[PDB]
Amino acid sequence: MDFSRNLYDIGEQLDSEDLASLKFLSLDYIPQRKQEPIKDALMLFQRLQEKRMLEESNLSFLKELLFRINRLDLLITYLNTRKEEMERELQTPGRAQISAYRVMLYQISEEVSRSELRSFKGGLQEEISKCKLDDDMNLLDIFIEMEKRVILGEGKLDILKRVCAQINKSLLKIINDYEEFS
Amino acid sequence: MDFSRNLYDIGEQLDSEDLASLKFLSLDYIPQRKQEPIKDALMLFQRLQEKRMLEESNLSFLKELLFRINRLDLLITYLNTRKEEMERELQTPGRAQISAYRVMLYQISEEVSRSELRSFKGGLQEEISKCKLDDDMNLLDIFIEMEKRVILGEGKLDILKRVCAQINKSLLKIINDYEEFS
Amino acid sequence: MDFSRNLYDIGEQLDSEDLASLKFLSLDYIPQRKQEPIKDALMLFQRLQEKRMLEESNLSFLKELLFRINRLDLLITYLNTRKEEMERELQTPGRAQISAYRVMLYQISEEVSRSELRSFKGGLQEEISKCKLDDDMNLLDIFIEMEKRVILGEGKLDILKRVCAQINKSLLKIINDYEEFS
Amino acid sequence: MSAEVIHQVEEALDTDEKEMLLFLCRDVAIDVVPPNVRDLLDILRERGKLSVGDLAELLYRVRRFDLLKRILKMDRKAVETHLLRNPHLVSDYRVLMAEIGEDLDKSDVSSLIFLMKDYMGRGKISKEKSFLDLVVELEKLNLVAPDQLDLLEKCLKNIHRIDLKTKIQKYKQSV
Amino acid sequence: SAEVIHQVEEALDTDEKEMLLFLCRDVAVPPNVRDLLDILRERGKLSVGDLAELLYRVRRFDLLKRILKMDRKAVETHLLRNPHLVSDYRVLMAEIGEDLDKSDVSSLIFLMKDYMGRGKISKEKSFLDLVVELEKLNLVAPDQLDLLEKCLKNIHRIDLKTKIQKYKQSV
Amino acid sequence: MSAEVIHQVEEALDTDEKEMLLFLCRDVAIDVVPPNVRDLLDILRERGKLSVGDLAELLYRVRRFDLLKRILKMDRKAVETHLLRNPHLVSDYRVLMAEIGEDLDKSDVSSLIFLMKDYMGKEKSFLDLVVELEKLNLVAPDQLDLLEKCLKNIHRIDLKTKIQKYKQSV
Amino acid sequence: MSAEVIHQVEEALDTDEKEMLLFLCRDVAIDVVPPNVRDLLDILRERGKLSVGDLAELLYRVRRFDLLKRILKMDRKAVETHLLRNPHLVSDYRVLMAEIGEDLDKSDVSSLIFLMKDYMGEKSFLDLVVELEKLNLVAPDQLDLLEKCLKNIHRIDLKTKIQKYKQSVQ
Repeated sequence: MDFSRNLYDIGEQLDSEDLASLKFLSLDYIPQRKQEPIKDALMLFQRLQEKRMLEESNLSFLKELLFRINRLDLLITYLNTRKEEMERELQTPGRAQISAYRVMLYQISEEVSRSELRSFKGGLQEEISKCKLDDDMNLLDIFIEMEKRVILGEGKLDILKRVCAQINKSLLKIINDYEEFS
Repeated sequence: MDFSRNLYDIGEQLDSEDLASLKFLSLDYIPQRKQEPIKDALMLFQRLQEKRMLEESNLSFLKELLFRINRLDLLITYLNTRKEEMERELQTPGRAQISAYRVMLYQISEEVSRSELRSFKGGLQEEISKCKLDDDMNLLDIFIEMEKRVILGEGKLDILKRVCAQINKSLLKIINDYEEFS
Repeated sequence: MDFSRNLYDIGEQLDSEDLASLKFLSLDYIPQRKQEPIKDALMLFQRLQEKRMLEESNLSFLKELLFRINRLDLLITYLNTRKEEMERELQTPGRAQISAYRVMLYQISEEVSRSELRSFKGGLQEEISKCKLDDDMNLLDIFIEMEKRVILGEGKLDILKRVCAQINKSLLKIINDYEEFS
Repeated sequence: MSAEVIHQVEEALDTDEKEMLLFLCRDVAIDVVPPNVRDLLDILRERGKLSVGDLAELLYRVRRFDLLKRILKMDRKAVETHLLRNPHLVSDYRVLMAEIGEDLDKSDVSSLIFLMKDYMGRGKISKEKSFLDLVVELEKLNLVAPDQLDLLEKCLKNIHRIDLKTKIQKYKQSV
Repeated sequence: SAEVIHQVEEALDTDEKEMLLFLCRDVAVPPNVRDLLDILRERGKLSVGDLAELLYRVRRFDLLKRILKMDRKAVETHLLRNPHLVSDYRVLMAEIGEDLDKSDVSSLIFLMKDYMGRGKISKEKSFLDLVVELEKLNLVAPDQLDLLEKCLKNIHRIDLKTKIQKYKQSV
Repeated sequence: MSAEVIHQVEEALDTDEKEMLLFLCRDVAIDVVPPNVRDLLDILRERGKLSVGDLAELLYRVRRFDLLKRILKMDRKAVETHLLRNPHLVSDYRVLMAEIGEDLDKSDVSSLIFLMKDYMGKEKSFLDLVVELEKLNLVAPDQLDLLEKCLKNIHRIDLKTKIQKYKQSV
Repeated sequence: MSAEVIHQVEEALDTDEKEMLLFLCRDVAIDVVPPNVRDLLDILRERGKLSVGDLAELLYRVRRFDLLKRILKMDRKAVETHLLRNPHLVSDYRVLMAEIGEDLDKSDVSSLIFLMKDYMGEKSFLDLVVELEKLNLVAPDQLDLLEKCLKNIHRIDLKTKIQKYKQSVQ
């Protein structure tokens, strides 16, 4: 049962924030009902196993997930995979099992500080109810809510661009790169 | 109940910063998932008891931990052990239950002021996003993050040398001493 | 609730420096864990009430502390107590609950200028890290740290004399008086 | 009286004003304990004591007139006239307590809970509580009453604050 | 056989069983899964091509490959030819239910209480319970969805409204 | 003595007061453990041990004078005189334990359970802790050495004073 | 002893206590599984293996000294002497299993369930133990699988306990 032991070791090195990010990045293959009570890496791994995206012979999805959160030490220690191999694998078209849209959203999310978050919340006061603008909400919560009310999606980006333009412009660079990639 | 009372007295004499230093120093024997929900020394002692690295008849690891953080009054009061005994015991090979690399990291971290910390964060803008470069972070958090992204392993130190060369050179002396130890 | 009102009135007049001095003076009666979150006089009064060292029947401790911190106006206003009464009570053996070690240490702390503090820090920068030797740090914090590293205590005072002899002798005179008292 | 407008009002209010609203209607819903805003409004609707006038009065009390303007298209003048021409849903004692709670900072709650520490316990006051919570706890001891505000008067005088004492005396003279 | 049936009945989930019962309600309840499978074998058509589609409807590819020794290709081909077993109406209902949290169903049971008794709905119920209650009230059918669409719009879930519109356009 | 009065009393109280009341009434109903406070009150009514004065005493133990003023139309002085006259159902030991539990914050009870983990084995409360200690036949209204010693060790001297005063009363 | 005695015992026991008792008497309930704890007690009494000494043994095993003092008026010394002298009703295997179950937490047991779902394929630890016994994967002579599982989850104190017990039994 070494596979289960390896999975447990991998899961034991995750805090709350990494678990939240992983949960967010799996919205494309996990329904909200199956995701509401998830509070540990083991439960998420079981959920992925239920859809047969994770097994001994199939580790690509886990590798991509761990790569996207930059936890390279976990990749190298247990999965015996280096950065170059993952970069080459993701460079190959058809190997991408996660939309670059979500990846771009997550990367943008990582580039906001608390003051920038407050400025973003203040800017989006007009179009969003204060109930969804709770001070406890993070960027990912706002993104999930906006996607829920279909005010922001794959083709709906103009409000996002306008709001993000105030804080920074490299965000516009990332958005333009993603658009050109499509 | 004298043993538990002595442990409680020992725990009663530590601030938050000492608890953070202990949590950082015990990362090898304690995974992150258990590390996160710890806000007092008692829970940490419970975990160590669970792993049987500390008991009534075994107190070596606790003495080592207390000595490594430069707290001798507790040693002489609630353990009746001075600096000479601990140093002589540490002289014995195989009794250094803490890898010297962690000790060196802690010592280096202990010799940086606020301005030096700001300079370090400014200099680490090369391969690290500014999100981890916010003023909230301390040096130990920077070490943890760098260790996460396989840029500061036990054998990977040149980046650390390059960044530290911009503040002080005696740090290079410390690193050279650590290397000579290996 | 007249007694509590009087206690609140007494605590109102205290400032940041007075609060810090009081926090230092109660080291043997308040361990670090309870000491750290203290940021007002009311919390200190509550903690003292916990150990039954301040109440309606016994008020000697508060008078002793106020006399030590040289707040005579508060003593004569909110306690109806004179300096002569305090001196008479302190003359009686066993009435004082503050070690003369701490008393003389505080008295020395009150007799240091900025230049003298800088000279002390320069003289004792070899054995102490610069982070604890920050310019904002006063003599009390340095004394606390020295007590932590068992380099300063009742049985060891030579280092203190050697450092203090570089500026003034009356401080060494007080040290000799304390030595001859015990 | 649709539940749709009820949900709209509930979502449009922060948690800060939720507790104030629960406190303001404590007397009317006194035989049962209301857990949150939605359940309390449901209970009022079931009891039949909830109407558009009651909701408008409560919104005026919490001072969120813009919500009435956007939803009910009603200004503060209309609700003021309605309150003048109709019995008050909320006692003046409750609104006085709420205004006093709003008119203070966290720098005073610590002093107040210290002053009345004799009556209460360490565990009860250990957690952070608002002024209205302390008022409710005092009421549970029957030490403060709408017709009996002497202890609160003395406590307010003890903190070197007299404008609130003048307000209390004004309410007493209003009796 | 029988061992495969035992594994299937023991490897499912209570909420999964509830979803299965809701889906099989369209064909036209047995509290246990085993009795329902016996009924399907006896009266209905318990074909492999149908059970595979039924399990694929609930995203259980692990049991699909483990037990049937078949991948998603067979069920994909079966769906491409014809979805004989289930209806797209039930599929859309289950998909909508899968995307709601506790707050969503709480708001739904609060709002729909306008013309439903408190004891009729009771509490601690899933979206399938709301759907079957509305069916009992007989105002929700694969052709009439305007009231449901409006109620969904009220709770500010417009992506699901677009999904409803897309389903209505398809059929 | 209406059952509706009982229901109103149950409605007025919250979960914490219900827990304290259950702890207080645990001793008399030693034969039957009531999972619910309503069941406890029904049992007391059936046994006949619940009366107007008994209810007033029980409510006063929880420090809820609002119900007495409103429902029972009584003050603290009349019930105080009645208790000075009528024998009390609860022992002074139970109310002392409740008072001690009132004055301990959730932080220090963790320290106490950490100390006492040697003699036993999770959101524990002080009342639950003393119930567990009673179950192991360690703390009784007669002997209180363990609690006093542990309280002294954790720098809580006022509770030691209270326990000593109670003992001197006996 | 009498019917009222066992009735009071059933009344005073807790659901967790009843479950642990049912698990513990599984070895002696080999002939038939009793659906009820009181049914099990009646069967044991009618089987002749149940006596005052046996009842005291069971109560000590479930750590209910309060009932023994209140009901049977006995001390821990008496039951210790009876255990030392009279033959032990149940193996220490069950005792060790129960003690281990007293320490594992919900997160711990969930992690263990995830670990051991590989060989197999809400449930408590004791339920997992009885499942493993049903599959005949663990027996009072074989513990290497359980030892390895406990080692993998960084709970080494239980490993030390198990090794000490295995040394003691042989």
